[PDB]
Amino acid sequence: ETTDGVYRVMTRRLLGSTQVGVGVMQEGVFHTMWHVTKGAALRSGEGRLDPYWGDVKQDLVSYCGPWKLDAAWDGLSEVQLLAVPPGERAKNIQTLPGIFKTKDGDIGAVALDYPAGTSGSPILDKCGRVIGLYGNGVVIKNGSYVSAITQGKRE
Amino acid sequence: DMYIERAGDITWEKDAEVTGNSPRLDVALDESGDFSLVE
Ligand SMILES: Cc1nc(CNC(=O)c2[nH]c([C@H]3CCCNC3)nc2C)c[nH]1
Repeated sequence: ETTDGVYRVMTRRLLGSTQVGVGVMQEGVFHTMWHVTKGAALRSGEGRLDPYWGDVKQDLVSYCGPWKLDAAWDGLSEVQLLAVPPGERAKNIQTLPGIFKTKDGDIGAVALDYPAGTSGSPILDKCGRVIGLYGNGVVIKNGSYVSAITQGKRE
Repeated sequence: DMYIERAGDITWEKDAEVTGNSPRLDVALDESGDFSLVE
């Protein structure tokens, strides 16, 4: 299955079928977070997806080809997290992102808490363009989780 | 061995649940890809 869209990343290594993450299929390239697959190969029916590019610091990995997603948050408008939770149907959640201020620049951030297995879910702009992936963030003084809007670089 | 399953189309949905705040945080990013708070 190479149809464009959002996918669940599963494993039979543990008890039953366990959802470890989510990813985006676009232009024949599967995009997910590095911590979901650890760079391992993926199955899609009979077919095999082999890793092509990855980086532990960015926490991203692409399969079958280079990173294709290049849209960015405009720093003004609301966005939608298309959350794909384990055992639950895909759901769009609209939020206005916060900001991660770093020594290397500012990054958009979404203050939504979801199970670990939701990592890799796409964040979208009003045109439906993927501006980044959910799942690499931090736990604030509140106890709640805030994820960066993680986007790769398209060469 | 890992495998993928389609979960849907990537579209913006009008009238979706609007929630979540917008906090401005001072963070650091380490060599392992871990975000941490700077205070
Ligand atoms: C509380 C909560 N976390 C999420 C999404 N993130 C994770 O679960 C997570 N992040 C990481 C590291 C590993 C690579 C560097 N980034 C952070 N490991 C895991 C399991 C949703 N809700």
